Amino acid sequence: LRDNIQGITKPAIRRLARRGGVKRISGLIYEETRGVLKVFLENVIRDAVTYTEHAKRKTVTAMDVVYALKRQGRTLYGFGG
Amino acid sequence: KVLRDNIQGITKPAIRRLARRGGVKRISGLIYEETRGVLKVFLENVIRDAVTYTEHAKRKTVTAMDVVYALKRQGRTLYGFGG
Amino acid sequence: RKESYAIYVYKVLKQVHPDTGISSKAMSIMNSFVNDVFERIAGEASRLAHYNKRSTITSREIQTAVRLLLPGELAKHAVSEGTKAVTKYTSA
Amino acid sequence: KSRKESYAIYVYKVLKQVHPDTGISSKAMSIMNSFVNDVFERIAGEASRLAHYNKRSTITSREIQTAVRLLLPGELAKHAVSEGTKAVTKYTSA
Amino acid sequence: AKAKTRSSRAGLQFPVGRVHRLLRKGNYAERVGAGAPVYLAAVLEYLTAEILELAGNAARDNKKTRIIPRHLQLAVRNDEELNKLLGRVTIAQGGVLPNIQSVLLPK
Amino acid sequence: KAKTRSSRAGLQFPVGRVHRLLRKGNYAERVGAGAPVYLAAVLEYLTAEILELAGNAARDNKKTRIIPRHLQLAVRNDEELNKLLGRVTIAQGGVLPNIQSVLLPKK
Amino acid sequence: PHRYRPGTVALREIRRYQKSTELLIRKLPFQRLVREIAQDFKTDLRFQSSAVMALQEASEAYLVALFEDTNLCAIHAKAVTIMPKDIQLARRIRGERA
Amino acid sequence: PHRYRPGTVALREIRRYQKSTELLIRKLPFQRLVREIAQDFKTDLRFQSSAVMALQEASEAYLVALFEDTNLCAIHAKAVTIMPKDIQLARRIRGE
DNA sequence: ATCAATATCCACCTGCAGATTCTACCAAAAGTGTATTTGGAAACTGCTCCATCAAAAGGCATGTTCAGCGGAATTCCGCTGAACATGCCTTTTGATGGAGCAGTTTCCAAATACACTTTTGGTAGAATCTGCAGGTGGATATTGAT
DNA sequence: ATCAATATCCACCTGCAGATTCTACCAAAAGTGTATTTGGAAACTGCTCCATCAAAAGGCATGTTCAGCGGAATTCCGCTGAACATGCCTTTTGATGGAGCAGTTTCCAAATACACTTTTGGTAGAATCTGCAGGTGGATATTGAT
Repeated sequence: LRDNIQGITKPAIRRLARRGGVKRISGLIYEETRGVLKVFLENVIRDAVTYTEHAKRKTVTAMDVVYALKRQGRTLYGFGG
Repeated sequence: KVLRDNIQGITKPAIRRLARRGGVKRISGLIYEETRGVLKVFLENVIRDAVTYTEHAKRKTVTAMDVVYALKRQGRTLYGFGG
Repeated sequence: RKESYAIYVYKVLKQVHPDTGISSKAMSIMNSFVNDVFERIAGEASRLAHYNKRSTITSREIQTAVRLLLPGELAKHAVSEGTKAVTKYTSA
Repeated sequence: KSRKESYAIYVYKVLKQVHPDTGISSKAMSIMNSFVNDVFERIAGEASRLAHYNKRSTITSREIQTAVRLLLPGELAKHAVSEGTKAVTKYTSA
Repeated sequence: AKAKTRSSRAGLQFPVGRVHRLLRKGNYAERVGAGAPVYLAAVLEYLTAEILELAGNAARDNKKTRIIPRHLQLAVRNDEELNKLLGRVTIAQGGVLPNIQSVLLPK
Repeated sequence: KAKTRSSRAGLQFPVGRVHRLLRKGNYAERVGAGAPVYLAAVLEYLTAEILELAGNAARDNKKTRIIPRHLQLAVRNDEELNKLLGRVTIAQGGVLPNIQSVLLPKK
Repeated sequence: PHRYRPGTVALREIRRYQKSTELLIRKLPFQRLVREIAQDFKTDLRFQSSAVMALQEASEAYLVALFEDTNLCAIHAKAVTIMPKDIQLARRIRGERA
Repeated sequence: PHRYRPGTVALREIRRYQKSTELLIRKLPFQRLVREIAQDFKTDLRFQSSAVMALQEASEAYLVALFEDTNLCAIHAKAVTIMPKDIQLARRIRGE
């Protein structure tokens, strides 16, 4: 498990900008977006996993992610949370 | 007809001073009426919540605690008056 | 055993749109919505009661909570259904 | 009339261990009070949710700890956890 | 005799007993008066009715009979108040409202 | 012989008080014996951290009494405290000195 | 006649106001506005001196930060003058408009 | 051999993607990223498939909203192309 | 404005996964029905502190002038959108073994529940102390004109 | 570069608003000893679902060419905001009745607590059903060259 941040491929970032209403994208946007996503995921997984452990579990649950998102003000509906 | 509507009491010189504190160097004329609008909306949101706290406690006086609590709800936590 | 508001959501769905269904993922979101508003109102009520050194949450705290949490028109109608329900409940 | 509790005397005592010759104005003391009530609520509140998620009736130092880990920024958390663990250990050994 | 549920006594579809129970178990106060759950069940029932009323319309407008997440998203985002009540909420599989800034259109 | 829990934990903060405040706060049905010790230790530590930095700020201004401005300068010049108090306003604190470089006179 | 070039006096004011902490809106006018806005939510109200003070403190801090973000949007536009457009764009991204 | 002008297909895509709701990042790639980040936090962790899905649903909704603000920031610069300076201003004003 | 190459709208249509539909079990819910405890509304009142009014106080509104900046126009180089060829890795369909979560039961360390004794933090009023904010002075850096 | 007008500093000064030390009375804490109750861990283990290996194929990622067009650098004109001195109308400050925030006291409607009795929302496993996804095709735009 090494360099998966590149799984977020140029095409996929483009589709996301599109849904976002973006018509033209500069070449340096793709590395910037990966950076942004990495921090976002780091913060959510950090909190989610803290919930896992407090409950002495080895399996991260949907609820763990949902409580982590609510802590960060990004309430998500649909998975129990 | 007198000399001032209340929101016009927030004056150019004062608005300028605020901006200065915010590091603004040059200000366009239209900014002044624009700022008053934003201030009005901000106070309506806070005073309304605070007053709802006043009525709930069957009082006729808005207390610092009523503002401090409204501010906290609106995510604008203020330290200094209970908090 | 795990409860959800699914059947009540479904009854209500049938009153407003007698011939419309709902996919499970959508019911799931509806269950989320109801639990969300519930915690938001109760919590608002909880603080309300505390600030006033009261140890009881009544229809009255729930009402202020509703006023502080919901936007304009939605509150107007929520408060109505709420007052209405308590009055009707109290006569039996 | 009545009583109005505040953390002031405790805040003052701590100010001395840190800056024995430094003082603090009234308004500033109010901010510190606000600050202490604020962190308290945040930590307790979080501890409260942790217990509920895990279907527990009790808030133990364990919950206070995880809350701290969730609310405080890194280094702050590191030390905060340290002090907390020390206080309980000492309290017990007595 | 006859034993009528507290919900029917209030004229509600939502469960008054359940809500009352949930109120006590969630530790919100020492005591929970009888009106609290009735009133809360009612506000909760009114809110789900308003959103289903609107989602059901988005379904119909897209020629569908079953409400899916996108229908809940459209109803919420197109409603000024529900949009704010849920201003910091993400509806999974909801997409976004179609919207293209003007300077990006041709001619 | 009655000794205070604060002395046993070896803390300046009121352990008996924090306990009382946890119970009344309706945070849970029960409150363990060590939780108030722990929570008071954390409260004390953070309190020292801010006064420690504000004190310094007082010294830098050739002043011996800490005022709001000194607490504001302490918090915003510290990455971590600034984050912890990211959505908090310190009354009478002012802001940090800062002018965007492009607004400076061309030397 | 001695005259300072445009910007030299403003720059002096930014230095001055970033050093102080006093409120910048005149109190009475502020108090009148506050009470007026209040009057639409409930008649015949009274305000503790400290409640008005808290509101001004909160309002000023709020405006001073909005001005910071506005400068940034203006500079983004490659200007050095804040305009309605810039306050508008900042409130929008802050989620205050959306 | 027929050729659409630059931008015509981009507008076609915006209308297409703003109309549907499927996730846009490939699933497997996204999951490895989750496991990689989580792992560098704590080893021997396991994931419920719905947990990875919830993280993905949140992540994509977060980036899409970010691109709207970015897009607004670029246009504010009298451009029609988003650049890093725009993403950065949107995050700086958001409080990120 | 006419025309060719594409994309798009769209109603008809069949396979299938996901939704509605019982049958039966049920313990956890919810409700009915005395008995016991009490929270806080309500009435009365005392003491703040808030609204108001006078006057000593110190900003703000107003018009003139001009320098500098918003934004329109022009220009060019390079970079980003289309279109296309090639092939790989995601995705989809399955089955498998096991780790790890979650149900059930036994039991004790820790927590609640008074009841009693001691102590301590908040309050009120009185008196004495002191850190620093402006106010002066004279030196010097800053700015803008020549 | 040369003054000349001002702004900014710094070292020193002193009065007073706000910080402090002090005694006392005391209800509310907070600590202590005893009795009873229980939340939740250790232990055993049923059972869901997570990781994983397998294989086939096409959706979709990657790498390239080519040229249209846009970021951004530069020049520029009038328009508009910064500076400034000019004149007073509004804010600020210190002083005074009374309106309400509270402290206290009472007493009942309403909320626990506990024992049964009764209705019911989940759900384990079914079999039957229906909306729509996705394929097809042909009528209708929408685009871009000329």
